[PDB]
Amino acid sequence: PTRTLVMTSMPSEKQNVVIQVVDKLKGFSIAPDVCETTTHVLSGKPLRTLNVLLGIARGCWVLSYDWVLWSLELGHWISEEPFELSHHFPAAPLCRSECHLSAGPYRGTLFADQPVMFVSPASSPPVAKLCELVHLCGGRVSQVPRQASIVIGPYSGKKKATVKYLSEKWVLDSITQHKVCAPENYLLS
Amino acid sequence: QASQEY
Repeated sequence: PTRTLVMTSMPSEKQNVVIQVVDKLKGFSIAPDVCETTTHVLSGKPLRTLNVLLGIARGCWVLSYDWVLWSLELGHWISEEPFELSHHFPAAPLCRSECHLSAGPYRGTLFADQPVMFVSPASSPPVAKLCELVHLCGGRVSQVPRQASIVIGPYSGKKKATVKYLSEKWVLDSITQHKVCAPENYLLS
Repeated sequence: QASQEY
């Protein structure tokens, strides 16, 4: 049932343009947020938005607006890789490659070796979407802090010596770099 | 409002 395309950090005018182009070339449905059907995420400015992260997590193409301008002139969807934001988001190309090379439904394994995490319901981004991010990267999330060996986000409970209390940036940077970052920098107070 | 950057 069709694939979706989503715009992020996109100026109004460029949005209009994209709507036109997609209207002309077909093949895509415009969506407001990255979901299971999304395969392309177009960005006006290379900023790390939720859509960008989610798009990386699902192995989508994370591209610059230009891709839509050349596609319109050539009369069809062209090579995405030339417009892929690999420099700002090294994980984009990697995850995409994994997703395509994947035999059957793809699912990330970035947080496979990680222990169960508790994500603060006061976290930024919103705990739901941040948990989504965790699960799309093969992570595990408990609703109970007591089971977690890693707690992410604002937390004023008793601090166990064995537990790791980290910021959301640990997750975010890990997804961006596609390498699990060193917790030492992301230690909360 | 523009999408937040994290």
